Amino acid sequence: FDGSIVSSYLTTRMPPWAGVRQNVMGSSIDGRPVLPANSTTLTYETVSGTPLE
Amino acid sequence: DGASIKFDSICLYATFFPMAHNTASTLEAMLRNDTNDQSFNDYLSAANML
Repeated sequence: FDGSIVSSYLTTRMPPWAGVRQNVMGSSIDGRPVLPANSTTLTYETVSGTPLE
Repeated sequence: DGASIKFDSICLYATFFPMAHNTASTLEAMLRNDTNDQSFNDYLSAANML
């Protein structure tokens, strides 16, 4: 048991993008493979590629 | 000796100025004058014979 509760502590505002509440990739935006919602690999442009024209 | 290149979409990237609606038309008319026009050349604008 912990100090947290049902009708709990209020948060000062509510956070603007989608991702303040997740940590899941399997459900992402039109992709098969996607990098996780919290990982180190996500902070740098991992450019996906293949030959175009 | 075996090398390739291919590309598609090329974009323009203007980084001019966040200007006024007021001063723009005023500054335009001075350069729109028949007397003052944008002069441009090179330090070496010379023709070569090969």
